[PDB]
Amino acid sequence: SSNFNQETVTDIHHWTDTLFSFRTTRDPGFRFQSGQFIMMGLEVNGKPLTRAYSIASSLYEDGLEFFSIKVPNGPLTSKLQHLKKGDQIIVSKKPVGTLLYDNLKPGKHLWLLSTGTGLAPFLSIIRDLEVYERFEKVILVHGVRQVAELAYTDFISNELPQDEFLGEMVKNQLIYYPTVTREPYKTRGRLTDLIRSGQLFKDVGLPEFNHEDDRMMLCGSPEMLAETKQILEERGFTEGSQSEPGEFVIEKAFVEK
Ligand SMILES: Cc1cc2nc3c(=O)[nH]c(=O)nc-3n(C[C@H](O)[C@H](O)[C@H](O)COP(=O)(O)OP(=O)(O)OC[C@H]3O[C@@H](n4cnc5c(N)ncnc54)[C@H](O)[C@@H]3O)c2cc1C
Repeated sequence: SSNFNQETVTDIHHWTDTLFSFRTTRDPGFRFQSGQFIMMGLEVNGKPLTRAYSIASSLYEDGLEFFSIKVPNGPLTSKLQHLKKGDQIIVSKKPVGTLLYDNLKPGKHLWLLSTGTGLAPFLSIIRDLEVYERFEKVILVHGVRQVAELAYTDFISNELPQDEFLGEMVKNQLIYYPTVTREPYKTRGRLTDLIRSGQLFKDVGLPEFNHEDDRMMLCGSPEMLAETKQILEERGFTEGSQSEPGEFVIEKAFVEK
């Protein structure tokens, strides 16, 4: 420790028995780029117990936010799930990751394709002025299994458009496309199935992906990332990196341990 900032919990919200969000203080020195992750967790017997977490908060916010799984036997989240306001967490000081605008070639459309907690980095990006300066449209796809897992659905649809700074850009440029596999909902099925049938493009009112206009960031389950990568690679889209801008970038929302 002392390669960590101590932050205090300010707010906690449980979406379901497996998903919760919380907000903390943010150190004055803590700088990041929208889409980056850090190591977050708890001081346990005077040593760090930390996991990779996407920063879900805006870089414009005087606070941090995390959108977290709750795993009953998971070493970190078995404890993290019981957090209360005024509890302390630790956050590493060196943000990293691939979900960055400069890893993509300039374009017209940015598709943020997520499952489950993979929404987290995109909650930072849709609350960044810079994404709306760079992209005419931002399409946020969030795929989940149950309606109650659509964390932030009322925030994104109703509260974000009234944001005093970003409200008008979100109204004009953000298209939010939630989908639910295992419960009745206006939009059903896996985002991979919705690309393959063309229903994604019909429903959001934009053309089929093309090499000129469309860029993607992928953050989701190992199955969704493998299937969506193959879809995009076989259509002739290239994976970006710091060393060579591309049309799409990938980050694991988690690893099957
Ligand atoms: C780059 C990166 C970014 C990440 N960002 C986040 C984030 O923003 N929010 C988040 O909750 N986790 C995130 N994770 C996963 C995270 O690092 C931990 O795995 C998670 O905190 C649970 O840790 P644990 O010690 O309780 O259980 P672990 O021992 O890490 O995992 C136990 C099992 O739970 C499942 N699991 C773990 N994380 C998830 C998850 N997010 N969704 C579904 N199943 C999961 C897997 O089946 C895993 O095999 C990220 C991982 C990576 C590699």
